Amino acid sequence: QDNSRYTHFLTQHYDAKPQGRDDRYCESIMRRRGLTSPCKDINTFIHGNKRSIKAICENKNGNPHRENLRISKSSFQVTTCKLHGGSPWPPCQYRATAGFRNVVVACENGLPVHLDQSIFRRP
Amino acid sequence: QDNSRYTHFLTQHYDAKPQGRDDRYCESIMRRRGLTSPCKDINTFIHGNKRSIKAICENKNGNPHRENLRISKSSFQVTTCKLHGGSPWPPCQYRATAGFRNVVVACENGLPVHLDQSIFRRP
Repeated sequence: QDNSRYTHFLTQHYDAKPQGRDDRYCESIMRRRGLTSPCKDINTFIHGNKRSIKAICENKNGNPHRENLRISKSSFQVTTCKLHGGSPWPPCQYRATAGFRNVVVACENGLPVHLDQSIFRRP
Repeated sequence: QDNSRYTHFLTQHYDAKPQGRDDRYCESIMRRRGLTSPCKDINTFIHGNKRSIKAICENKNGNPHRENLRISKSSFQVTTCKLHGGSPWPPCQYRATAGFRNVVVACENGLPVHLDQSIFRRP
């Protein structure tokens, strides 16, 4: 158990320096990150440095948000990959949306351990 | 003409220190700001200091965004008032949504002169 929740976050939600944040980017990193296991219908990767993600947990770069979450004060480059086919089983075709926005995470012992995906469900 | 576009922005989109950002807040400031003229279906007020809004235009607190817009790097407390009745004519009942997010504006001669409202149309 111990700490393994943060490195799950970093594996599902952090990509430090991506190159083109396109449909093909979504498809290779979703498959490189295990998230095609069944096909995750939507998932967002945060870019930039870990230091800035991790500080959302402190009042340096964090604000309290709803019940038990935190929302960042600074904005992050983000890429949301969306399933675009109706079936959960491979092949997993993903559509990409690059964005720049602040992020809502959950913190545990001063470490991000959950990303709230609802703010990236844009209609 | 001269500068009058920025003070239109500040009049429709800036409220420095609001108290409760509730349904009744939306209704009195929409009516206090002339925006009930016919009832504007949706409008967002930014809070905090003017200095920080105005710097979105520089690369200090700004990033280039889409064709001709800028998006802020820092987040702002925001309150969106939404028309909730189907008629454009008074009485104008508004529903409020408080938020914390970065903002997309248009700049003219280093002054914000347009707020893009589409990012506040959340489904």
